[PDB]
Amino acid sequence: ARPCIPKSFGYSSVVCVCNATYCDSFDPPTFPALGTFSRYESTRSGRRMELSMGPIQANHTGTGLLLTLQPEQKFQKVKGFGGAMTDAAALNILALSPPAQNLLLKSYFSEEGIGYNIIRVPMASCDFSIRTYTYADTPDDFQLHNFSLPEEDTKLKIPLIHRALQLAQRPVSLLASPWTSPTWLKTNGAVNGKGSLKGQPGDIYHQTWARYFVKFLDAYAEHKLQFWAVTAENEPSAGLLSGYPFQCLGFTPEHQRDFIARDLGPTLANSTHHNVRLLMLDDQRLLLPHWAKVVLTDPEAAKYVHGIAVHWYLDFLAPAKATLGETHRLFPNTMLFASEACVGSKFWEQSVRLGSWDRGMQYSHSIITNLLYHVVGWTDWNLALNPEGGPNWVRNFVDSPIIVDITKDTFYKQPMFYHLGHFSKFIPEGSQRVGLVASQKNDLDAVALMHPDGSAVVVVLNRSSKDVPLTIKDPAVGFLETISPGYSIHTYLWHRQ
Amino acid sequence: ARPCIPKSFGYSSVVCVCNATYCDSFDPPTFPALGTFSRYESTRSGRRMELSMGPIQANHTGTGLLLTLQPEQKFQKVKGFGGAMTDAAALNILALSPPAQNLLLKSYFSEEGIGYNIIRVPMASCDFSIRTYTYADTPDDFQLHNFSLPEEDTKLKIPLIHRALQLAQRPVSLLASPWTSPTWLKTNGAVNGKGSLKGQPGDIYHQTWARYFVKFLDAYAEHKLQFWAVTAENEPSAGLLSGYPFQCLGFTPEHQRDFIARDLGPTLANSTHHNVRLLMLDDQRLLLPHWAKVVLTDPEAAKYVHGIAVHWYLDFLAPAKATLGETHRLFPNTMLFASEACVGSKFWEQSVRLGSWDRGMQYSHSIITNLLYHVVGWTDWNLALNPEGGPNWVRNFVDSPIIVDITKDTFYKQPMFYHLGHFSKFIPEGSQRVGLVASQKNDLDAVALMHPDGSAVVVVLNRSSKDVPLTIKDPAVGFLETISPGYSIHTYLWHRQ
Amino acid sequence: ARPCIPKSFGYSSVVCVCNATYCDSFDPPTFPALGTFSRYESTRSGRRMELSMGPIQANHTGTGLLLTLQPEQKFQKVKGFGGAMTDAAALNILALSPPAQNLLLKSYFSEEGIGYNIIRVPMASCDFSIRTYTYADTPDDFQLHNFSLPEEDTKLKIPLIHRALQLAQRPVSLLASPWTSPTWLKTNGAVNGKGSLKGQPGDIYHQTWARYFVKFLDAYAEHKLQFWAVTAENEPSAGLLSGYPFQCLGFTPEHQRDFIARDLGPTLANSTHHNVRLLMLDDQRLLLPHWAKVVLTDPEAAKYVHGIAVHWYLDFLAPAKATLGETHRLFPNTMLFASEACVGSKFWEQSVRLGSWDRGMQYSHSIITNLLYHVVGWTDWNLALNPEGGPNWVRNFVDSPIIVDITKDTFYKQPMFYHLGHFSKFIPEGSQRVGLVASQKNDLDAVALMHPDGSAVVVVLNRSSKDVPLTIKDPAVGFLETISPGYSIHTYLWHRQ
Amino acid sequence: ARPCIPKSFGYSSVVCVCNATYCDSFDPPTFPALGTFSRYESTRSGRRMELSMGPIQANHTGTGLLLTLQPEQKFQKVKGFGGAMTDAAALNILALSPPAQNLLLKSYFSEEGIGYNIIRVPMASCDFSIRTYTYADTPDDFQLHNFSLPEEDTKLKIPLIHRALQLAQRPVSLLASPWTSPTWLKTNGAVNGKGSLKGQPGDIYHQTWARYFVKFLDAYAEHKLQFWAVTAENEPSAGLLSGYPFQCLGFTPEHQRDFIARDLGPTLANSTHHNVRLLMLDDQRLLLPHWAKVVLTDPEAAKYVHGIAVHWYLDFLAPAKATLGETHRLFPNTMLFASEACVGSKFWEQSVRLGSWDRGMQYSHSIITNLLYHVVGWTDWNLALNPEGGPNWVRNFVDSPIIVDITKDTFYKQPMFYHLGHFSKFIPEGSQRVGLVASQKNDLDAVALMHPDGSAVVVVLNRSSKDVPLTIKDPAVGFLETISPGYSIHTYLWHRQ
Ligand SMILES: *[C@@H]1O[C@H](CO)[C@@H](O)[C@H](O)[C@H]1NC(C)=O
Ligand SMILES: *[C@@H]1O[C@H](CO)[C@@H](O)[C@H](O)[C@H]1NC(C)=O
Ligand SMILES: *[C@@H]1O[C@H](CO)[C@@H](O)[C@H](O)[C@H]1NC(C)=O
Ligand SMILES: *[C@@H]1O[C@H](CO)[C@@H](O)[C@H](O)[C@H]1NC(C)=O
Repeated sequence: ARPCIPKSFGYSSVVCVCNATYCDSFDPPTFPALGTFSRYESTRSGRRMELSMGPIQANHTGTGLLLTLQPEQKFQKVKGFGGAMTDAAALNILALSPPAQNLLLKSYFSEEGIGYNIIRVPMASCDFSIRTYTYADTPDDFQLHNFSLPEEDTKLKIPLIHRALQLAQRPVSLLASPWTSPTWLKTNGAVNGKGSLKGQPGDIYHQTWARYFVKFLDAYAEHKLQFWAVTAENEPSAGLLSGYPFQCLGFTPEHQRDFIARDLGPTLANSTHHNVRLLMLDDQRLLLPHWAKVVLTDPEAAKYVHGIAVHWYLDFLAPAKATLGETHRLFPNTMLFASEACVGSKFWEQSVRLGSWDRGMQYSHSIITNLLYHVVGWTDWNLALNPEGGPNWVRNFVDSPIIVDITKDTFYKQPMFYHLGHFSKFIPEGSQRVGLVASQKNDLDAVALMHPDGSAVVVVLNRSSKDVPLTIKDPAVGFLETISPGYSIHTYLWHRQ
Repeated sequence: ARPCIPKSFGYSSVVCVCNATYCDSFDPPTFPALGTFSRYESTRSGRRMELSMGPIQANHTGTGLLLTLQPEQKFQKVKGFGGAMTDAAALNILALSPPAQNLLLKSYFSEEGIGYNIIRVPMASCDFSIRTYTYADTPDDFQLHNFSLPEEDTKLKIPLIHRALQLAQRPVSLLASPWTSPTWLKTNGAVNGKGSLKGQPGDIYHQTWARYFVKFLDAYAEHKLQFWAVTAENEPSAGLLSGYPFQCLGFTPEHQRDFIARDLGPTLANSTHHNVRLLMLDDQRLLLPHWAKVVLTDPEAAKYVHGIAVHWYLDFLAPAKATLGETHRLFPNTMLFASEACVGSKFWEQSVRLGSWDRGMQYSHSIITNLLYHVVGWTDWNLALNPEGGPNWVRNFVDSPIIVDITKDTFYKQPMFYHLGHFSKFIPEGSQRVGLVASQKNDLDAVALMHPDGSAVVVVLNRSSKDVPLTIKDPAVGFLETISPGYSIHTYLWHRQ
Repeated sequence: ARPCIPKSFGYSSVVCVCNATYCDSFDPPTFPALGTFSRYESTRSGRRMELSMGPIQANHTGTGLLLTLQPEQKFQKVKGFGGAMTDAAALNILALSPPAQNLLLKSYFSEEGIGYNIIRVPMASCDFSIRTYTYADTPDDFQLHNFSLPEEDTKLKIPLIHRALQLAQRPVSLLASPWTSPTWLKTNGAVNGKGSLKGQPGDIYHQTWARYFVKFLDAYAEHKLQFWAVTAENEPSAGLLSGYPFQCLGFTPEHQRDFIARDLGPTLANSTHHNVRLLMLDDQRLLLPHWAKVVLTDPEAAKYVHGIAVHWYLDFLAPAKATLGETHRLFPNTMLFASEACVGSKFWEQSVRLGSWDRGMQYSHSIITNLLYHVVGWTDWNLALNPEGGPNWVRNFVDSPIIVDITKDTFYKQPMFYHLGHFSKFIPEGSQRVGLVASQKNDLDAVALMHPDGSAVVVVLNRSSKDVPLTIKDPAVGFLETISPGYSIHTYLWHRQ
Repeated sequence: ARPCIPKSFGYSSVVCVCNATYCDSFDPPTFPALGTFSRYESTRSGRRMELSMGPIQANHTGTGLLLTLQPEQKFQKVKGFGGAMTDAAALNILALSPPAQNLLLKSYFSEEGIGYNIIRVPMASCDFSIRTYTYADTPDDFQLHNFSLPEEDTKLKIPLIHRALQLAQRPVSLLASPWTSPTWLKTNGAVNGKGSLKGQPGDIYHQTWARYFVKFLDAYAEHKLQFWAVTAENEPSAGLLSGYPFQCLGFTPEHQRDFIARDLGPTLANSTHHNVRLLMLDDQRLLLPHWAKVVLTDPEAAKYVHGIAVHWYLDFLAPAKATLGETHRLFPNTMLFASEACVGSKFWEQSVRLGSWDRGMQYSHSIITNLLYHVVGWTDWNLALNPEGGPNWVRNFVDSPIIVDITKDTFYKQPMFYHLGHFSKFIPEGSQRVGLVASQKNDLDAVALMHPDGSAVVVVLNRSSKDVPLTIKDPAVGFLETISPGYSIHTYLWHRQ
């Protein structure tokens, strides 16, 4: 285990500086002895997932805030946590020297880092690309004779993905999403702008597009990568907007329904890759519950949909009950999954603010809200970006948890990285969210889950300046007496056994 | 043989549209009897290298500007003209269907095109690459047992160079230039930023860097490609600026001097590639004559140096006479060559302006000035780019004479292409610049050369809006009465006996 | 009446050009007998509030969509429509020659224009100012003896307001809103950023801030201007955001509640301006119903609150029903008013797009939705801006219905101007929204209101490209057969007896 | 004194943090006792104009670097040092609270700060404005009846200038420069773009423009401000450029000559402001000596020109002797003055790099070069900018020595501020540059001057990483034994008395 090397860039908190020979890391995980609890703490003042242990006590008196575990109120099971291997992310990582590359990948994927188990993979180019390309740019190639993976896949994304999986203990799940089809499949004949697939679901354009998903999976399988899921389209609402500046493909919910029922569903089902799941929407949660109803109340589309993917832009405000809550109500057996999140918009400030505690707080707050409304996973955007928040061919720069400084052969772990890690490190696939009731109103954000083995995990975030004394009660074991300092985040772990 | 198909994109002139089945081209060269001239004319208004013929007459009917050929005043011999096969150019060309690829290469390299006879080849990655790599990225490999060419060379660059040479009637000269060394030879262990070679001339690193040149030449020789020349480093002055964003290797003039004297010269001489020439500088002309004095005043460096390579980018900072003229005067036996003949984009303009007559004029004006100041040859930068000026892993700043639309299997030949061809097509290797005396002050840019066979060539560029009546006198033949239209460029050719 | 003189700037529609001697305008309003209707029509194709008349007859010949007036279903009464006299608007208007100023003011405020009857007036500086100032910048002046109006008020805003009121036949209501207090009343001692009032409700700082409102009203009353209403703070939620770039003053909903209960309410009540109304929130609708619940469920605050002001900017984040509808349901006797009825340029678009039909449609669509969810009035943002969307001391981000070119003594009336006028001109204060039942699902946006005198008004917006045949039934008069052209807005008016 | 409060933003050095109650400052200046020298030192490691004193010794032996004062080799006399009161500068300063504004203005203008005695004042708007305006925007107002100063002058620039002069003990010289004329005086009718004055020198457009200079001066005199000098036009070469993005007015050198001879010269001479001097050029030194020859070899223009104003963009490197030295040689009696300098540019790093030691070094290196080539004064660009390098209406952001953070009511003094102050504080108006010979080639930049009272000043900049032991010999007094630490700058002062 090595501790953070802090560096300030003049914002509210510090980054942790890594290079070819040094990066902060954890010792291997160990469970806390029965009758005791583990606490990991990060603070704006500079603590970074610092470990301590305390006793679980038999008794508690006093009128302080009490959060009581409700182990018999069981909600969703967790799919996992990760981020996106974009062209930008892969280019920045591979521009580091090999030992630094490995310390970066370890940070995210190893048990000695934060245990990511999801990687989102763009199907060809997006805004976080240095050029526009699809896998089938030969005009009118309906048989997809000229489908192929460029160097961006074979030389950047794919070798990094293999390395990530080799470092991970846990099985990693790959999720793919397209931004645009070939331009010759599109009404507007351009990668961006307003335009959808030509023709009507059922037809040659829609069939070719569905077979393009299959060719993609085939090509990745040639390189020994298999996918857990695909989305129907990244942000289908974007292709409905005039002058949309980067790669998109428009679908109304009805077009999405009919494409899935007529084309994508049957095509994937008839392929060797029929086990790959399909997620719909892959867009802002403001489009729910409407989009889910349109798609999922058609049994011919419904039978092909495993889940509903949501995005959020963190610089904007919620509210989750009406969108996430209502969708779960209507379709409780169709998982909700957060497939993309990012910060920076935003407007008076930079795309990358090195050391922003506030941006970290946005991540963990969003993650708790999502977990409180049935969401089974949360996936960050770009795994790594440069200090400008790119590259991005359209200059649509945003922040990332890891910022690579190629000229210095170094990378900075932002507070966002640790805010993410407080969840990803401590909530394996299979974990189930359970009840946690506050004895009184409070300023804390908290969530409780139980590991597949039975043990408990609680994350508590304090976005206020005031320290908050608190007790967590688990009837199986007793009381954890603790304090949540202002501008901190804690994860608590204990056996119930 | 086939005329330009014009298209406007809102700029001052048109591009010529080419695709898989059509591109503008020339008939094989054919020139008239003594007393007749051939004129090729391009105009902002849309003419593109249009041919006409007329008389050279015994009597003088013009009363305006006279330009008199003076074949007895003889200056430099021409090496030739070309452009760079960057990874970006190769990626763009290879994104066309094979028939379109061939029309693109014929446009540049055939006699039915503009007859390039020089190709500059980066040694591994530069900014116009989609990733960072070198030929020996495995560290501590001081004998370079692990030196190898990646796909960029073996799949993209080499095959296209082979195809270029097959199309050219004239022999093509290859010129190589490295941007960065393996980062384990560098002070800063990065591809970019402030950093030079580790240690000092003569040491293990400097000898390893020199051996890399030979390794490069060996590798290319295995692919049946031989080099005319190499430069000592691309823009060595860039690797001295902190945070320099592109691949670089810094050298002060004294470090270049000693590396040449102690390592590169001896190593090259000791190889089977001892015939390959060595050019120094390869940087902005503002660094002259200083850089030339530092290096060429040292006999142990100068015996290994064939010429001085210059870049045009910052030409606006330093006038030709004080730089090019003065260097020639001090070292009249060391040739000057423009190795990156790509001039500076205005800060508020896009990288690519399809159909910009201004950018074309800037090329021809700068070729004329260079010819008037002793320069023997030109390599343009990227032979082709996409409509964004890419791909470039850092940022697009520059235009290119051919722009490829990889969604429409089409490419566009810019005014730059035709301004370049007004020289490259009509000035073969071994042509000699001769005197051309203006009878009075004027605003045209003009230059005269004599082909090896004794025939004359004169280029006349009118950067003004106003038509200029013109007479050209050959004392051996008579008077050519003509008009240089506003915003035009003409190339006149004639037999002298 | 003088017709629109159209000009295109490359966007989907035209602007109307006005200058010192010419501007489009309407005849005095004149309406026909029972059995006849009047129709004003604007189209993307270029029609601008063009008038025609036709029959309402006994026989129903349409077989398509039917919209039936239901005058017995009665909803909210309208306060009115207007825009904001920012420093920027006043600077822009005052840069015209006096005859041009007058045509611009008549365009907005006369019956020969679009009949605005509301002006919102910033209390001191906001982003649309050329400098930061407040009315009491001299520190520790707790009795506000140094409170004064600068030239922005006395030379720019106030004479323009006087001229507006003199031009209007309808009584004009003034609404004031502050952005920041004097920085010495603030926790952070700055005009912007994260900061609130010092101390706690009831103290000297809070009392001084309340007194500032009264001092403002006194000052304006000295210039013979009286206010209809004030808002408690412009965008209180902005001043809780670290680094917020514009003038701001943060209030959580409880702090607003308590400031109103403890200070603002009692101070206004104790003054000679006790009749001026107080509106809460003045912020995004995503903050409702919560904000309304916090403030309005406290009788000590709620007794002082006349209505709830909303901004449209972030409307896309939260549907009308859940915010406006639910707030109405919970607090049906507290009026909803849109105090900054403005959006909100897509992140990749210019602040000003001269002739954008889309931006016009957004205004009319959002007026219609507001009217359908109980909203009683609208103030647009800046009355006029320059072509850069300025002046703004931070950053230009929004368009305006009138754009002034200060170099040509001209102003341009945008499609937004006409989409506003289709409501403002034909819905006087006291008009009541009534039912209008669609016979079948359709894509038009429509709303019916009844004038105080009992005559009918119906606005129909067609946001689609397709013509929609339409009948409108008035049970008292008969059937109006019409067509709503694609990309059109119509206002229909008729007598009902 | 109060010492610097250092803050790092991650760059090579620290900024000094000032706010309403604290700013670093000097004690009143005092003369070093005879037989002693004063030294002020700034270093990248963090020293900021730190004062020490040592002995002047009677001899010296050991052959390290010796700099010998040559007090009888006398060159130019110094006019002064200062910077630009742009709209951007003034809006930033006035957005700080009043006590912080005074500390900022003391930093620059007081003897307890760095002693600026020049302020450059734009005549109306430039790129560092938040809107475009001129003083006479009424079309075809040839009598300039509607000439007036807007708030940018009467409320921001003019009050700050008054306060600057009150703080200064040295007399301050004001310098005015226009960027554009009224658009109706211009061939292109727009504030930016390619365009010059309509008509021909002598005519009404040229006479009105000359009279505009006099009306500007009259209006400033109404406010009790007088000018030392005006320039003929900011950057005349910029208006010759198609698409130039911001305010400009093109003049060829011939046009400038003829405008001065026919219009500006006689008009100023005939006014009450005839004592105001006129500087020509006000543009990049690359335009010299050609522009000087064109203007100054015409006695009808020459009689009106007091000096030549030059600009530099410090991220570029022209040579100086060819430009400055040659112009001095041709026109030794026409002073050379540097009227604007700025850094960044450097696309790949930001406009503002808080704490950049490299950018400070660019300033001091430029000032020494200028002083070594006859230049009598050096004037920075914007006195203060925000952290983005604005406001700038065209987003042409750049760095500034003082960076205002309005949200924190604080300002940061950059290394540039100190590098400038090593000259401005210690080289009063009247100081004459004298000889200083190095005993051996070295990497130091050094310059020697004598104060009006006879005392000596020497600045030494070390841009290398290596400490350099150094002796300075003054025959009147002896030897100063010192060291120039790597990445330092020192000013040495001593009486010779
Ligand atoms: C990498 O970081 C470690 C720990 O801070 C440091 O001691 C070491 O020198 C660094 N290596 C570099 C900068 O090459
Ligand atoms: C290629 O260009 C030629 C000449 O314009 C044209 O006739 C042909 O249709 C083009 N090919 C395609 C597929 O557009
Ligand atoms: C004002 O506009 C009217 C209507 O287009 C036009 O006839 C008149 O010439 C305009 N005035 C000027 C000075 O352009
Ligand atoms: C101003 O600066 C000094 C830092 O040296 C500090 O002691 C003081 O608290 C600061 N004041 C404010 C208001 O931040």
